[PDB]
Amino acid sequence: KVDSFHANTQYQHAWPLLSHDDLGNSDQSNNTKNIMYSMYMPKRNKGTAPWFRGADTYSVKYCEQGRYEYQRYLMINRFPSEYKKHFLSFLSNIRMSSGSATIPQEALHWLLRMIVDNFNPQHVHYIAAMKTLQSAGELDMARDVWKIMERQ
Amino acid sequence: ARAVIKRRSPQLWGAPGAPIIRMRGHHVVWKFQSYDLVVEHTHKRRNSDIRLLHYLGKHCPHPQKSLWSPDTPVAQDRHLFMLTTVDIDAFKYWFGVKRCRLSMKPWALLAKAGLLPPSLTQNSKIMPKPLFDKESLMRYYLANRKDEDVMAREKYLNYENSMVKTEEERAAERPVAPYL
Amino acid sequence: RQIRPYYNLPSKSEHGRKMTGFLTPYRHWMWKQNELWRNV
Amino acid sequence: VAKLQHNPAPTTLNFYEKSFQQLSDVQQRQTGLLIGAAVGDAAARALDGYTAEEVAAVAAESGSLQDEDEDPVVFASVTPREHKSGLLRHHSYTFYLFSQLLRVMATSRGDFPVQYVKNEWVATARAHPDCFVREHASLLHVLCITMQLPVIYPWADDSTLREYASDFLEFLTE
Amino acid sequence: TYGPHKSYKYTYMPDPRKLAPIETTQRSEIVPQSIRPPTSYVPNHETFLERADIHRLRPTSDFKASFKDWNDLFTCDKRQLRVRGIPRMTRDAIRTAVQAFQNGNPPERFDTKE
Amino acid sequence: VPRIYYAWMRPGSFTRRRFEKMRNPFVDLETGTSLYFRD
Amino acid sequence: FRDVEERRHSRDVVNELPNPWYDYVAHALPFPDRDAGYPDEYGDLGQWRAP
Amino acid sequence: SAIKRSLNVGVVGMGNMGVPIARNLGFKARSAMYLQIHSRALSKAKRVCDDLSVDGATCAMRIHDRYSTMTKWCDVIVLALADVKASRHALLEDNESLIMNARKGQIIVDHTTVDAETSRECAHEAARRGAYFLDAPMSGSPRACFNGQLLLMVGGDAETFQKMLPIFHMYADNVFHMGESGSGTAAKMISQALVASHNAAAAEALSMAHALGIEDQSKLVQVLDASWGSSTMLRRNAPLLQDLIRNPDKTPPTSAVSVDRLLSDLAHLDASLPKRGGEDEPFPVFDAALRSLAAASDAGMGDRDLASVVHYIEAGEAELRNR
Amino acid sequence: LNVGVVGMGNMGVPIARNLGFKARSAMYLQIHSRALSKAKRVCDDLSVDGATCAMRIHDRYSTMTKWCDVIVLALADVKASRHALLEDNESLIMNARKGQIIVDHTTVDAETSRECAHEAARRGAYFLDAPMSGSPRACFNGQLLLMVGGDAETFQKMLPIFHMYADNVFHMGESGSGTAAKMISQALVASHNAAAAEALSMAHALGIEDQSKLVQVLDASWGSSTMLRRNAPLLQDLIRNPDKTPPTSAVSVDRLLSDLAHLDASLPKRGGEDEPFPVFDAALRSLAAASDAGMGDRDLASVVHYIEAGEAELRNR
Amino acid sequence: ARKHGLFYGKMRFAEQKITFYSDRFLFRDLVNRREASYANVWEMDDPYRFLQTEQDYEDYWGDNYDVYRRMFPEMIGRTGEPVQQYGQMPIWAGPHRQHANKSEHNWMFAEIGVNVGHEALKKLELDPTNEKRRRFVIRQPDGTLRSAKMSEMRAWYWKEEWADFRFWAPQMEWGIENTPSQADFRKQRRIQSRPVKWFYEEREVRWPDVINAA
Amino acid sequence: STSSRGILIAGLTNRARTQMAEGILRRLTAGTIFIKSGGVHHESTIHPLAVKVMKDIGIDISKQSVTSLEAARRQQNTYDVYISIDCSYERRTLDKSQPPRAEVRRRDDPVRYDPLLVPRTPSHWSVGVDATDVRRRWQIWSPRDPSIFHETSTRKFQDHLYEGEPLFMQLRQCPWRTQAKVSERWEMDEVAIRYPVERHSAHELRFVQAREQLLQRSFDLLTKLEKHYGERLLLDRALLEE
Repeated sequence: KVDSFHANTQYQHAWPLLSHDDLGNSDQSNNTKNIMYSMYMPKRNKGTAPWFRGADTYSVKYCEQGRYEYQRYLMINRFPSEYKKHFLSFLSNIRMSSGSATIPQEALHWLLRMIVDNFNPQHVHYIAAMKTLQSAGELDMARDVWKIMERQ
Repeated sequence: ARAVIKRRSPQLWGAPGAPIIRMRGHHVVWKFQSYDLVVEHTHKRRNSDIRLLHYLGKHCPHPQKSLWSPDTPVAQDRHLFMLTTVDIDAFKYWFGVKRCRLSMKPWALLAKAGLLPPSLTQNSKIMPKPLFDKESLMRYYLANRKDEDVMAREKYLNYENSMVKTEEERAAERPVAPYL
Repeated sequence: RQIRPYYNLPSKSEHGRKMTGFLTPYRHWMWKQNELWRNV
Repeated sequence: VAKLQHNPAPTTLNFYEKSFQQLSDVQQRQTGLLIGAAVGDAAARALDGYTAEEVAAVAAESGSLQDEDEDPVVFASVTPREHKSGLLRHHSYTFYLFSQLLRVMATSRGDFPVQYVKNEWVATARAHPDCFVREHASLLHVLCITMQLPVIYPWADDSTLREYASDFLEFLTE
Repeated sequence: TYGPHKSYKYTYMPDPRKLAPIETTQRSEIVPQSIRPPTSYVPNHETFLERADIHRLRPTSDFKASFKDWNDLFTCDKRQLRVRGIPRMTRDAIRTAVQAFQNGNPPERFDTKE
Repeated sequence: VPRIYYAWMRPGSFTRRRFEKMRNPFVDLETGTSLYFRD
Repeated sequence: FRDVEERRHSRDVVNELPNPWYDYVAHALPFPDRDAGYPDEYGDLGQWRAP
Repeated sequence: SAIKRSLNVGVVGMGNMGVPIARNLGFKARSAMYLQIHSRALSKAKRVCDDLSVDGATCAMRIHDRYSTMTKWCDVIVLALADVKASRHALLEDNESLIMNARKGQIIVDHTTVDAETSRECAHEAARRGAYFLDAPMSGSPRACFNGQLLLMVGGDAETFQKMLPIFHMYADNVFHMGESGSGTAAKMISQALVASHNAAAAEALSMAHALGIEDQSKLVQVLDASWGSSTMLRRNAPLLQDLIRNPDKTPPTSAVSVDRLLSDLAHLDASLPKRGGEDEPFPVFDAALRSLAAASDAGMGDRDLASVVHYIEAGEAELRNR
Repeated sequence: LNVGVVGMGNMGVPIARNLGFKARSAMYLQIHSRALSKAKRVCDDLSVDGATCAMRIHDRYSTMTKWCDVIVLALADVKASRHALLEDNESLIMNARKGQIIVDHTTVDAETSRECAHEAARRGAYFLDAPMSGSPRACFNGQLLLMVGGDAETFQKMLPIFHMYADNVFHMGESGSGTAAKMISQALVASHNAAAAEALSMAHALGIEDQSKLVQVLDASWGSSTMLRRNAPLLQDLIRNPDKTPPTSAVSVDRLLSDLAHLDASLPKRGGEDEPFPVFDAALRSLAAASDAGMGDRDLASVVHYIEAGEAELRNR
Repeated sequence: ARKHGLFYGKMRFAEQKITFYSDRFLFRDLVNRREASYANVWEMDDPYRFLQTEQDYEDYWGDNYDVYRRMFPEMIGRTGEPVQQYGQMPIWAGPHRQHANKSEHNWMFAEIGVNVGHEALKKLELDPTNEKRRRFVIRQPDGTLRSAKMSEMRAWYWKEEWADFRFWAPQMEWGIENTPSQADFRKQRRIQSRPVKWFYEEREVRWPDVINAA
Repeated sequence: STSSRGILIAGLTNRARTQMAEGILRRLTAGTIFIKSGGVHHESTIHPLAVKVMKDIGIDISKQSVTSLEAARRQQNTYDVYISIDCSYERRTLDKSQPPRAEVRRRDDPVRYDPLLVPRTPSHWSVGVDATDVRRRWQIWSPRDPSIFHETSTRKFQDHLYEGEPLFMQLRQCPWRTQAKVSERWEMDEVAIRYPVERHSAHELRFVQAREQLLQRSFDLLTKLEKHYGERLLLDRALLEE
C-alpha cells in the first residue's frame, strides 16, 4: 500500500531535443526574442548554485608559463642586528658536523636556503660550506658550492 | 604536573610535547563525520589562535560509489570508493626531518597509499607472532652476509646521498680547452 | 601501558599497591620475543 | 545487443585492454612494437631450441583442437630441456637484455647515453655466462635488442636513428 | 512506450551514473576469522569471562549466562553483543579481551578492584 | 508576486500571449491584448 | 627479515615497477613554482577593510 | 539472415506477485531485453513503468493493453496472474490468447499455480502451434521476489529451460527442472498440500503449548528448531499464532497468501488425485487440514493469514460432527 | 559444589562420565546406584579413562542427599523417577535440604513434575526438570537438548553444570515447563512424520518419478521439515516397494507412543467426546495401527502402509 | 532532466568572457580557430577514428554518451587517459603483513600542498608530460596500486561543464602564419632519473671475460 | 533411516567443485542422507567439463542444478554438517581472469621462509567464517520516498548527481557455521574459470585432479561422520577401491 500511494510527484519528462525554454525563448531558431534572465535572480546566494560558474576558463598564459617566471624582484629590508643574527645562524647551521643526525648534503641545503630567503651569503659562508663538505669528502658538492657562488 | 590532573585526557612528558600526526574529527553526528590528517602537539593547544602545526589532508570515512566506471573500466573499478586527500611532500618533511610521531589510525590510512608499511597493530589474526632463536639467526646471517663495501654503499645511497655523478658526467662537467 | 600479570611478585601491603611490578624470569624471556618482533 | 549473463562473464579481459583505446594513432604502434616483441618472445620461449622438424612433430602430436581452442605452437606445453630461473623461464636471454633497455628508456623519458644501461647489461652477462657467450656479438641478438630505439622518436630520418644507435651497437659488438 | 518521448530510451533522462552498477566484496574474501580453541588456563567461556573481569565498572563476570558456549562468545560481534543487552564498558571489555586472546594474549591481568 | 513576474508578463512575450489566450480563448493576439499589468 | 624481504622483492617483477608516491619529493620549496593567479591585491564592493 | 537484436521479454500479470517480477527484470536487464509490460488496466501498466523508470531501470519498457501486441512483440512471455481462470482466459480461452496465437519459436512461461489438465492443454496446443510452453509454478512472497529468492518448478523442454535460465535467475534463486509437461505443477501441488498440513500441525502444537502453560514462544521455537522436529511453517507462523491465541478475541491479519489461496490450490489436487472409483479418501490428516481450512474460509476469514486456523479447528470438528 | 548423578540407566552413565571428565577437580563428583558393583565398575572405567576429581559411590539416598549440593537424576521410567523422588521412605525431595538443587532428566508427566516441584518448594529446595532428547552417542560426544523448567536464578546457577554434558540448554519457564516442551516436541515430530508420509504417497500416486529433485524442492519451499528431510530417502523406496519390511531403528513407533502416552494425562479433559486435535489425533491413529500390526519397533517411516488404517478408527469412533 | 514546478531556464553563453570583436588579436585567433574547426562533425569524421572497434562504437554512442562527451570539453582522439601501476614498497614484516592493504573498497588519494590544487593550472597539473603531476593513486580492494584515470583525476578540481564540437587541432594551419620559432638543475634531474647500480661495481665497464669456456 | 539432519555444502559459486562434491557424497551415501549444495552467486550453469569428468567416473550430475543456499540460511540451525568449499586465501585473486598466485614456501627461485619466524596457521584451530559464509542483502532507495528525495538525505552513495540509489547488493556475514555439529573447510583452487591461454585438455585435467581431492576429502568426511553418528554412511564403497 505504501508503494501504491508513493507515486511520481517529483520528476518530469525530460526536455525534447529542440524544446523551448519555460519563457519560450530558444537558440538557433528564435533570435533577438531570447531574453536575459540573470538580473531577475537574487543578487547574492548563500551557497553556490549548481550552475554557479560551472563553465569558466582561464588564460593560456597560466598553463604555458615556465616555472618561477612570476617571481618579482622585491628588496627585503631588515635591521643590521637581524642581518648579523641570521648570518651567524646560517654559518653555524652550515658548520654543523655530520654523522650523528646531519648528513653532509645539509651544509649545501643550508647554503641554498640563504639564497631562497633573499640573503646574500658571504665569503665566510662559502668558505665554511666548502671546508665542511671537503672534510666530509664531498668534493663534487664543494665544486657545486663554488658554482653556486659563481652563479650568484 | 598539575595538583589535580586532567583525569580524562592524560598524556606523557608534559606540554606541548612532540609533534604528532593525529586523525582529528568534527563535533558532528557520525552520519556526516569526516576526519582531517593534521600535525599538532601532543598536548592539544586550545589557547593560541594556532591550533595545529600543519594540515596534511582530509579523509572521508563514508564509501562513495565509483562515478568513473565508464572511463577505461579496469579490474574491479565499480567497488565503492573511500576518498582521501594527503599532502605527501609536507608529510615527508614532518616525518623525516622533524621526526614527528604517528598515530596508528593515520599509519593504517597511509599504509594504503604506499607511503608507509602496514601498521604494527594491523595484525592478521591467522599467523602467530614469530619465535626467535639466536643460533638460527646467527646461522642465517653467516650463511648469507653482505660484504662491507656493498653494505656501506647501499646505506650511503639510501641515507646520505643519491646524486653521485659518473665518470662520464664528471668529464662532461669538466671545463674545456680555452679554460676561461 | 605496563601489564601487571596476575603471577608476578605481589606486595603483601595494605597501605598501597597490592601487586609489585617485578616479574617471573619467564615473563622476562617472553617480553624479549615481543620486543624483537616489534624491533623489525 | 548485450547478451544475458547466465554466467559471470568478466567485464574486461585484460588490465590494459581499455587503456590501449586511449592511445593516439601513432602511440598505438609505438607501444605495439614493444608489446608485440614481448608477446612473440614469450610465445616462442617454450620452443626456443626446437628444430623445424621437432616443432612440426610437436604440432602433429598435439592434434586435439576445438573450434578455436588454440594452436599448439604459440604457447606449447612441451617440457623444455634447460631448467632456468627468474625471467629466463619465460623469456630468452635476448629479451632479458631487451627489457632492461626498455626500463632504462622508460625512466630516462627520451633519448639517453648508452652508459645508463651498459652496467645493467653487463650484470646480466655476469649472471648468465653461458647465454652471454652463446648470444653475444650475434647479428640476431644485437638487432633484436636494438629494434627499440626508433620508438624514442617514431619519425626521425635514417641518419638520425643510425647515429643514435651507433653507440648501442658499439657496446653490443665490443 | 511508457514515456511521451518515443525517441528517448529513458523518459526522465537519469544521470548515466544512476545506472552504473555497484560491485561488492566481503572482508571474508580477504581474511578469515579463525577461532582459537580453549586452553587449560581458560577451559570454558565462563572461566574466560571471570578472568577478563578485573575492573569494578566492567563486570564481565555478570554475563556468563549471556552466551551459550565458547564459540558463541568468540563469534558474536559488537552489534550482537549490544543486542544481548550489555553495558558499554562491559561490552568493550569483553570484545577487547576476546580480541587479545585471538592475537595471542590470554586474559591474564591483575584484578585492581581491591 | 514572483521575482520573474516582469519577464513572464512583459507585453508581447510568449508567456504573456499564452496568458492572454487562456484568459480569453478567442482574442486577436495582434490587437486583443493589454499593454499594462493592471487588473 | 629485511634481507629475506629484499631478496624476495628483487626477484619479484611486478613490484619492480616505479612508484611516484614513494620514489621522490616534488617541489620541497616554500612557494609555488608558478602563478595560480592569486593574490588579488584589490578589495571588493562589499568590502570596506581596504588595506 | 536475421539481425542482431535484444530479445523481447514480456510480463503479463502484475498482481501482487507480478509487478516485482517486472521490477527485477527492469533493474537487472542491463539493456538486453526491451521489456514489455502488459496489463488489462493501461493505467496500472503505465504506473508500473513510471515507478520503475523513476527508481531507475537498465532497459527500455513498452506498455501493452491487449494480447495481440504482446504476441507480436514478445519473444518470451512470463505470465503471473491471480487465478487459474484468469490464466485460462489469457492463455487459451480469449479470442487473441497467447498459446492459441503463438509464433514459431516463441516461448511462454506461467508462474500462476494452475491445474494439471490446464497445463497439459496449454503445452499441447503450444506444441501444435510450434512454440514452447513451460509450466513454472513459483513459491515465495513478494518480499522474496524483491530479494530475488523464489522457487520455480519448471516443466517443459530442457533446451528451452536451459535457454531461459538467465531470465529466471533475475528474480528466482532456486530454479529446478522437474521434468516436462506438468511435472512442475505436480511438484507445486505436493508442496501446497505439505504446507497446509504443516500449518495445521504448527497451529495445533502452539495451542498445545498454551494449554499446557508455556508462554515462552520464542524459546519454544528455539528448542524445536534445534530439536528433531521443526518446520519452516511453524517458524513463520509462531509469533502470530501465539499473539492470536493468547487474546482469543483478536481478529487475524490479512496476508498475501490466504486460506482461500490454499483452498484454490488444493482444489486442483482434489481434482487430480486418482481412485475416484474408490471415492478417493485415503488421506486422513490431509483431509483434516482441508476441513479446518474450509471452516476458516466459511467463517468469513478466508482472506486472512494461514494462522487463522487456530480459531476454527473446533469449528471444523463441529462441521465434521454434522457430517 | 558437589554434584551427584543417580540415574545410571543406559542414558545416565554418559552424564557421569562427562561430569567426571570435564570437572577438572573444580567440583566434587558423586555417583549413586541401586547396586554397588555396577557403580564400582563405572567409577573404575571412568578412572581408567581419566578422573580429575575424587569420586564417591553411594547405595543410599540418605547419604546421597545429605552429602551433595546438586542432584541429577537420569532414570528410565516415570515410576522409577517417582520412586526416587517422592514415594520412597528416604525420598530425595522429602528429605531435601533447604538449599540443595535437584534436576530430573527423565520424561515424566506434567503432573509428576507438578508434585515434584511443589514438594521441593515446600521443603525449601529448588527442583527444575530437564527432559533430555538425543542419542547415547550424542551424550558421549556432549550434544543434548535440555529444556529446564524452574526457578530462573537456580537455572543460572546450574548453567555451567549442564554444559559439561549438554550443548543446547533452554529455560522453558517455571513450574515444570520442560516436560511440556518435550511432550509437545514429540507430538509435533509425529505429526510432521505423518504429513511427510502423506506427501510422498500423494507424489507417488500422481506419478512423479524423480524424488531426488522433489526432496530439494520441498526442503526449499514452505512446509518443509526435518522429518521429511529424514524419511524421504527411505520412504521413496518403501512406497515403490511396499513388500519390504521397514528396517529397525533406534527411534521407534513404540518409543514415540510411549513418549506420547503422557499427553492424554497432561491434557485437561477427554470427556468432551470431540477431538480438538485433528492432525495430532490422526497421527496417533496411524502410529497405533502400526504398533498393533507387529511393526512397533521398526522405523518411523512405516506410517505409509498404516495411514489407510488411520482412517478406520476415525470413521468408526 | 527536470522536476515538478521549477520552470528551468536557458543559458546562452557557457562562460562570462570578453568578446572577440574587442581586439585585433582575439579576432584573428577566433578566425584561425574557426578555419581549423569543423562546422558539423559526424560519427564518421577524424575525431571519432579512435572508435576503431564496433563495440567501442556501440558503447560510446549507446549509453554513458553524456559521460564520455563530458569527460573532456575539447575534442580529442582519446576520450580519456591510459591507467598504469606502481610497485609496492618492500614490507620488512613480510607475510605477517602482506594481508594488509587488501580491503573491500578502492582507496583514492590525491596530492595537495603548495604547487598543487590550483584551478588555473589544472591542464598542466594533470598532464602526463609534466614532471610535477598531482600524483593521484588508487589502491584496489585486492591491494594493487594503480594510477588514476583521467576522470578520477579531473574530479578533484572545480566543475567544468562545456564542450567543443568543431575544433579539431590536427587541421590547424601551418607554414603560412603558424611558424613556431625557438645552471645545472636539468643535469641534476637527469641524475635523479638515471640508474645508480654502478655505485656498487677510466676503469670503463666491459663485458664479462668468460673463464669456464676459457 | 539416518540420524543426520542434513549436510550443507557452501560455496561462492555452485558450478564445479560444489556440484562434484554433492554428487560424490550422494553416491557414497547411496541417497540415504540429505545433501544440499549452494553458492553465494547462483547466476551460473553447471560446467560441461564438470559433467564430463563426473561421467568419466560414473556419476552424472547433469540432473543437478546451480542454486544458492538462501533458503538453507534461514534453517542453518537444523542442518548438522556445514562443509564449505573455497580457495586458499594465499593464492586467492579477486580478479577471476588470472591464474592463482603463489603460496608462501617455508623451510631456490622462490624465497623459502623459516617455519618459526613465519609460522603456519595452527591446524587445531577452527574457522569462524570463510568467503563462503555471506548472504546477499538487496536494497533500494527510491526517489519517490519524500524523505529520500530531500536534498539533505544521506541515503545515497554520491552527492549533487541524483537522489536515492537504484537496487544494489551488499553481502552480510552468517557467523553460524559453528552452530553446526560438524563444520569443515575444504581448500581447493578454482576450476570453473579457464586461464587466459589454457587448452581444453589441460582445463579438463584440472577438473580431474580436483575431482580426486574432492573424492578423498569426501571419504574422510564420511569416515569421521560415521564415527560421529556411529551408523554406516559409506554404504556404496564401490569407488574408493579404484
